[PDB]
Amino acid sequence: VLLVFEAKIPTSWWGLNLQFLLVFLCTFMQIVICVIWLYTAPPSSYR
Amino acid sequence: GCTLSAEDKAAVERSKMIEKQLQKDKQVYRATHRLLLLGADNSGKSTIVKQMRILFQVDKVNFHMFDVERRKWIQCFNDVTAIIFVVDSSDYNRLQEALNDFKSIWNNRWLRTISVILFLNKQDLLAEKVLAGKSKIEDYFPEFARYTTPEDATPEPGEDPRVTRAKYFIRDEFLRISTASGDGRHYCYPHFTCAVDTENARRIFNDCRDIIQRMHLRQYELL
Amino acid sequence: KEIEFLSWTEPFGIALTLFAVLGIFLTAFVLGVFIKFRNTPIVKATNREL
Repeated sequence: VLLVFEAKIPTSWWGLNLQFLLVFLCTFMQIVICVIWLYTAPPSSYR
Repeated sequence: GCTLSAEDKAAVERSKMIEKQLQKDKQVYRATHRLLLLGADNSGKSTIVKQMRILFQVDKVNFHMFDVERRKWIQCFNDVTAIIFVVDSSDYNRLQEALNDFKSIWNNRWLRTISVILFLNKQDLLAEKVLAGKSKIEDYFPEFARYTTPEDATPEPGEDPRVTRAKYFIRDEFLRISTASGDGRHYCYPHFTCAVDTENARRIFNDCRDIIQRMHLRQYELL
Repeated sequence: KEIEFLSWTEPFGIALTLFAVLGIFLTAFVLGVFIKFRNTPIVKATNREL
C-alpha cells in the first residue's frame, strides 16, 4: 500500500504471487533456522 | 569491441547507438503525463494555455498537453493520462451544449478508462453575471429554482449564497454525468477555474498524481 | 513422587484451552465475515489475500 501511495510515477495475479513470495522469503529464513535447530540439536522432553 | 563485421560492424554499432537513444527517450516517455484539452471554442481554454505559456512541468515529473472538428482521432489514443475539459459556465445557454459535450466525452467507450480533470472556468464572470439581475438561469435551466445549496458542498467564505447555489448547480449538473456512470475505472474531478490564475497548473499535477494512485490501486486490487 | 506439568485435566488447563478455542472461533468468524463481505471496499482495502 505504501508503494501504491508513493508511486507518483505515471506507470510503475503476478503481484499476488509476489506478495506470497515475500511472505515465504521471511518465513523461509525462519524455517531454515528452525530446521537447522531440529536436526542438528533436536529438543527433548526431560523428567 | 572485437569490431570484426566490416559494414555489418558499422551496422551493429549504429543499431546499438539507436537502442541507447531509444532507452534514453524511454526514460522521459515512461514518466510523462500526457494530457489533452477538449476545450470548447467559447469554453476559455485560452486562459489555461496562456498560464502554461507563462511557465508545462511540475517538480521533476513532466507533463505534455496537446489541445486540438469531428473527432476521428480522439479514440485512436488511450494512453492519455486524463482529459482537461474547460467549461465556460458564464454563458448559460452554451453551458447546456458543454454539458452534452461532457456526456459524449464521458460515455466514449474507447476512452472508458480515461479520467477527466474538469474545469469550470471563468466562474468569476459567472459571479458578476449572477449578482446582476439580467442573468436568469430559470429560463435556460429551470430546475435552478428546484435546487438547494448543499451544506456538504463546502462554499467559500465571503460568497453570495445565490452565487454558490448557481455554481453548485452547474457543477452537479456536470457531476450527474460522472455519478450516473459510476464505472470506477474513471472518476471526474471538477475544479473552479478563472483567468489570470497561476494556481491552475498545480491542480492538474495534484489531480494527475491521484489518478495514477487509483490505477495502482486497480492493478493490485486494493481499491 | 507427584508428576507435574500443565495438564489438559488441570482446571487452569481447561481455562487456557477455552481461551485458545475462543481465539480460533473468533479468527474463523473474522474470516467468514471477510468472505461474505469480500467485495465491500473496506475489506478489499486490506489486501484481502494477505
